Amino acid sequence: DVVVLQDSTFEQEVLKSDTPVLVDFWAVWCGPCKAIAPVVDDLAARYKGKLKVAKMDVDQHQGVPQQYGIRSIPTLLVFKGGRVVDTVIGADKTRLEDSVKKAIG
Repeated sequence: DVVVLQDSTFEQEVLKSDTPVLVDFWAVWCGPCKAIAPVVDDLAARYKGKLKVAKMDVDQHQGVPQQYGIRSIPTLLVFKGGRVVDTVIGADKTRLEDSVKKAIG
């Protein structure tokens, strides 16, 4: 259910998506990322028709995280029509749910 992104595939997968997209910026060393990851998976399953869920290992792919000003992780971006709907900084479960809802609404 969760798409693995690369710098080369980000435009196509995320920016040109027809549905809203949740992008989880994460790394293998990031403990709070593991706290938010099951919520991300759960949203992927819960909104399977209506939401694309994707993740980006900021150590594997540094170009795009840098263009979006991703300073710390976890950071999660909700996209729609190529634009950023919200930026969720940290494992903020509530804010993540709410921002997804706004996008889909």
